[PDB]
Amino acid sequence: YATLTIDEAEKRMDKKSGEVPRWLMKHLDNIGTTTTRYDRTRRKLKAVADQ
Amino acid sequence: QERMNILQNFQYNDQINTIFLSKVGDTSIDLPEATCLIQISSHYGSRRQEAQRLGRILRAKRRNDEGFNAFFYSLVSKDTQEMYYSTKRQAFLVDQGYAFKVITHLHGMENIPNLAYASPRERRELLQEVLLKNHPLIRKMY
Amino acid sequence: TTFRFCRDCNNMLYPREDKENNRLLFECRTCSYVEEAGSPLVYRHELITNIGETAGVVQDIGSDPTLPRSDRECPKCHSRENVFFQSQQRRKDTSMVLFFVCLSCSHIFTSDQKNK
Amino acid sequence: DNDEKLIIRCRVVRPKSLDAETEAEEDHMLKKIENTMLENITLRGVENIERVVMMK
Ligand SMILES: [Zn+2]
Ligand SMILES: [Zn+2]
Repeated sequence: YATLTIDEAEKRMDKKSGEVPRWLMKHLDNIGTTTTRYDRTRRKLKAVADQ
Repeated sequence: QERMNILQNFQYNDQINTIFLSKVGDTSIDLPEATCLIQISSHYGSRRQEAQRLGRILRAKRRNDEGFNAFFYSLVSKDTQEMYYSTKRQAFLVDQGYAFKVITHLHGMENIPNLAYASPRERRELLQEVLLKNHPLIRKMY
Repeated sequence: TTFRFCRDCNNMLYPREDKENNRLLFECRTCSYVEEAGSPLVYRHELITNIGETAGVVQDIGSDPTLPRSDRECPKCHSRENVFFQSQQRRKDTSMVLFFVCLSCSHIFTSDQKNK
Repeated sequence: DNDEKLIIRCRVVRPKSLDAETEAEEDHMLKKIENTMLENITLRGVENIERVVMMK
């Protein structure tokens, strides 16, 4: 389900930021950052296959 | 700060020699020395404003130079109330002694490089432009 | 509250407000597994709780010797033998009412005549 | 007061402006609001007072 990294996690779970948003990685997936391996391979596959 | 920046750009920088001012420059404020004044419009027929503007160029640096003549032009719109207002305005200056020489022809209109509103459609576009002119916790929820 | 879990990754869902229909939609935070909610309750918190006064009762409750026996009336099988114990909760302002468990049919009943 | 069910109900007022993220995290702040009525609201009496009894 497109798990994230740790460098953002330590900053989020410190008390530097406010309340953690409930749908942060849904917004990240809508942006398209740190997706699954399947979608990451599919993007390159559809980029090569269109050429 | 923008006003001061424009003022020193007028006073020291040579590629800016023309500064446009509103009624702020009419009053007693600090302005750089200048030799040429162009009066486009004015607050009706006020005799005080003419001498207030003319005193800005009376303290010119080139007064010691021989043959130096300061320039004071009053642009008026013919056959309109600019003529009436400017004739009322120049009364104090001609009582002081200054002579307002009329200029109805300028040599350079025929061969001017930049023509402003030369095309009739641009004049019309300007015309309709003028016509169209006239609880510490709930605080995070809002 | 009866939390519901996702059928894909086994994560408990969260309610989300939508303006399309204005209905309670419980969705998974991981894979967006959206489902309807069968109850409008999403959060519940009790100050005084009666849940846990009958906790720990299993099918072999009567085989333990230190639980005391009585001769009360079991209103499911009319038995003369049963075990009894007070409320296992350790609240400072709890009542001293007993709970009786029959051995023949494993029926539990209280001795609260204020409640009855 | 004479009702058999002792129910008091509360709602929070939505603003006229749009909320792109407040409605998603509304449940947590409503939990915080319930928490701040739980102990920070005094119906009657003064502070630093636990319990009063009477004697003759
Ligand atoms: Zn899921
Ligand atoms: Zn029984």
